[PDB]
Amino acid sequence: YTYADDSLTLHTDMYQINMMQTYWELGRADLHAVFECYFREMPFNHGYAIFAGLERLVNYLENLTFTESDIAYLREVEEYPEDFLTYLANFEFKCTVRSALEGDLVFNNEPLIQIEGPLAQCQLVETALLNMVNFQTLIATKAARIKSVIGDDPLLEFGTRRAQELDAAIWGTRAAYIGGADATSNVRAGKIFGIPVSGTHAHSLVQSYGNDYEAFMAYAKTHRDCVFLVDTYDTLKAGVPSAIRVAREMGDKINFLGVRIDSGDMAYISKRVREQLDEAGFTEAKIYASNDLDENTILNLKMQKSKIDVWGVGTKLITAYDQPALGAVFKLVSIEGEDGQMKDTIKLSSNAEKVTTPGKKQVWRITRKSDKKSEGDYVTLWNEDPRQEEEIYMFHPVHTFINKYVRDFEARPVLQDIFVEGKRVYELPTLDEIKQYAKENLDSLHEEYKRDLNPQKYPVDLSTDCWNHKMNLLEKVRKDVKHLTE
Amino acid sequence: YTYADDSLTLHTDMYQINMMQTYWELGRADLHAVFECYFREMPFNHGYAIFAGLERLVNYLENLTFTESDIAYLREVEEYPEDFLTYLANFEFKCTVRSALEGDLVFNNEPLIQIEGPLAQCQLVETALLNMVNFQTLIATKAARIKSVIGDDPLLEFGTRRAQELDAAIWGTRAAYIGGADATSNVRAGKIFGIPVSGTHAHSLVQSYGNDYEAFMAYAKTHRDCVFLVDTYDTLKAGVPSAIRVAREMGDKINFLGVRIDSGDMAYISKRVREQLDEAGFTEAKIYASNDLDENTILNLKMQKSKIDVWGVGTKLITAYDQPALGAVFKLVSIEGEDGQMKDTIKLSSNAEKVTTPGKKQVWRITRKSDKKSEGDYVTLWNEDPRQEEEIYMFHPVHTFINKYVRDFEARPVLQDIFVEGKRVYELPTLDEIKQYAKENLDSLHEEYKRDLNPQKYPVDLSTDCWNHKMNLLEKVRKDVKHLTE
Ligand SMILES: [Cl-]
Ligand SMILES: [Cl-]
Ligand SMILES: [Cl-]
Ligand SMILES: [Cl-]
Ligand SMILES: [Cl-]
Ligand SMILES: [Cl-]
Ligand SMILES: [Cl-]
Ligand SMILES: [Cl-]
Repeated sequence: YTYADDSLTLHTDMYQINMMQTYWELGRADLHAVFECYFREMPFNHGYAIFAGLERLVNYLENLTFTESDIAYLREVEEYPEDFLTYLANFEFKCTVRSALEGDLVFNNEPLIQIEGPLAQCQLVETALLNMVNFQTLIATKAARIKSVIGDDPLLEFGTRRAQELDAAIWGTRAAYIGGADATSNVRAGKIFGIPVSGTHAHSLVQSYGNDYEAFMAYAKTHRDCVFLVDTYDTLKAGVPSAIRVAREMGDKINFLGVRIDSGDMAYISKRVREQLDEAGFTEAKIYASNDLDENTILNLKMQKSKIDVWGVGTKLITAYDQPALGAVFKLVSIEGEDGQMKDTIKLSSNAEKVTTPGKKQVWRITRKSDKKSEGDYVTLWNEDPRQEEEIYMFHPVHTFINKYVRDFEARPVLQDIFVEGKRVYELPTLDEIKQYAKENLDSLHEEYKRDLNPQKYPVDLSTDCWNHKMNLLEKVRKDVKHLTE
Repeated sequence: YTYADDSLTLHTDMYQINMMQTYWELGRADLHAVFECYFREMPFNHGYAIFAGLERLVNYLENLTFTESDIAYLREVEEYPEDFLTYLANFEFKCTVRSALEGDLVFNNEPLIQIEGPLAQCQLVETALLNMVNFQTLIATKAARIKSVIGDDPLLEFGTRRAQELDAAIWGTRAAYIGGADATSNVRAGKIFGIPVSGTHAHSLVQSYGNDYEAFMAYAKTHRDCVFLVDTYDTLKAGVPSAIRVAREMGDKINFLGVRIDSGDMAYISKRVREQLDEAGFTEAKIYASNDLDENTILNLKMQKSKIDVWGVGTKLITAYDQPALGAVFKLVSIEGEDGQMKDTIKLSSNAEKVTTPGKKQVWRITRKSDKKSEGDYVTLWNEDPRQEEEIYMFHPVHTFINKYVRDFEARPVLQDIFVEGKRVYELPTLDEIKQYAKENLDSLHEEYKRDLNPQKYPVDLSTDCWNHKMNLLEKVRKDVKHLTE
């Protein structure tokens, strides 16, 4: 009944494999197709998102082969025909893949990943790519949003124990680091990704002794960097005075980094703890806070003048608790016709704004040459290049009466070649290079788009040709449905 | 900087390893300890939860060794001392593990997993166990909640593309099957767990032809079991009439299972589609619905008399969207003292109901002998056995004036031995045996606890001894904090 978990290649919806069989049997498996990945709404109503997922998807695509167990399952249980199974057994990835790079700013209603190649191959990878990219982009963006209210204070990601299974913890904490976290608690993530790892002790150490002083002394005898968790019994009356006593007794034999509070009304507690430390002469000791924190509670605490220096965030960051899915989709936007020419494809819905934008596209980030001012993104059909134009017309695709002519601009294409016909041409950067790239992209975005409260809407505009092309196909399908009925 | 991902053993918080070092260096690593896992609030305000995670945690514990890369990272990057590293290098799991079984009903404020053994070893496994069990139990419970409003209609889990990374998709869909899903879309989950797999085609097949009739015929030529997705262009005007045409032309050469609708106002659309099918003579063809469904929208659709037969649920099930974390914790409840006897441990907080219940405990499910009526769970210290008692006193631990004397009962211990001193004594059941066990446990629960709307609160009561013991330790700690201040 069950087979070895030795492969990601069947980490896919059954729809995909059934469609692949249909194409293969009818000799259409090698029709040239273009698919694009995008999301429709800004996550958390944030002003921007931070792209993550590329390293993951690169590893997946470079190892995309059907194993013996994969094929045996499809044969023995699902009863797929032998002939199709030999096609799968000889499968090797031959699609072109273009993508935003990790740490790039991305927005809704623009392509983030584009896959072009044989129809059957494009179909196979959709599910896995969405599974990876949806989550990783969501968490990087949540981390940016939290780091934005914190400013230069450290943000520590401590949510492994509450994450949605193992991959979510390790890849989520990596995304958080890209987004704006400064360290993780997760040692494996440190090992395999090179993220800085932090954390001293938990309540169990203190309970193992039955008192704060002896546990803190035990920790201080065996470690140089000391942060004491003070709320096992009583923060103000037991924990903090015990911490102070240990720090005085040990002197320069430890680094007394500070104390951690993990409960209570943090604004009032942090103020009194700050006073106890300062009165004892420990004016450089820091206060670390954890416990159900997110951007909302952190902003409030800081606006209440809490005396918190370091923020540990777990559950609400690692699960993106208030919106735990980004909603990215993959759609067919162009397909080879019987005449061997590309035909742009559309899918309708009740919503006339939720209709797919057809055609193979590029996304151009427009910046003013003078002062690098963010002008927005400009989405074109593949054949247009705004670098070759003196002037472009940017209009809101719904509210078309909102518009500007833009001159003296630079235009950067966001989708970059990663694989050309299955062959990798992009060298993977180090995680620190990704984090720096995110920082530089954010530093370059105008403040109005970057704030957590009521950010302005970053323009994502379709070119006149792309927009007219969309409306023309929409009208043609509408007319065809009419002819069919009557 | 970075090492091979060959091990789960460092999938842990750094706190754990730092505490382990402290214990080891001070010769307390082998102190006998007891930890218990529990959650504090019912997920989704549901009447019960369904336990999942045991197979996963068993696999993890049976392979818990420090690899060469694990140790090299701890040495070269974190700079742990060689002596401690040799302890880790020779580590083998020697803890006793007791647990609810997968498919067991579980509730808040009772131990679900108990680990007993050397203090340092218990500390290592906490983080990973919570990461696995939190998620898996949450999704099984969400699936039960959704299946409860569906009744005998099939529930199909289709959320892989929106899940929080890969493990979440495969282990989440397994949990959903245990909970109440009837099939998955995820082929790998089918391969490695034996879950039934389902799904026909997506919009891309239809767009590849540019019309419904030709795509449906293509699918019908190459497959026997046909469900046609009808909403690419126009459900009522194009899709459904095309489906009907294909079904008439193919006759008994296919199984026309029905049509899928993935958009629009499903209540009105399903009624008209039902009429079109029936008027054409296809009174047995089913209507499949997908698109942002959960228990709330499904109950509403069914109460509006929607003509939907099969339900596909993705995002909201696989991510537990309205509450994406269960909130399970691990706490030290007893520790060996200097005299070699066990000392029960407590941790306080601002909340006097959020104080940990000390001691090694068992959970007894109480049922009336006559009619199997659910009387609740009865949590005792380890030394009590209600099977040996004619009468037990069950009282609400806060509202103590709510109480009953229970006689003529059966009492079943929920925590079962899985590992004895690191050695497995529990044979793992098949997934179908787990699903059946959940079904039988649910069939045995009284309807008042099982309904989705305002379920009654299932009693979880502490025995008189366990409750008095808790209050006595609380008072002692309170008195000790007083003596310390003044
Ligand atoms: Cl640290
Ligand atoms: Cl810490
Ligand atoms: Cl005070
Ligand atoms: Cl999609
Ligand atoms: Cl099916
Ligand atoms: Cl289907
Ligand atoms: Cl009609
Ligand atoms: Cl915990």
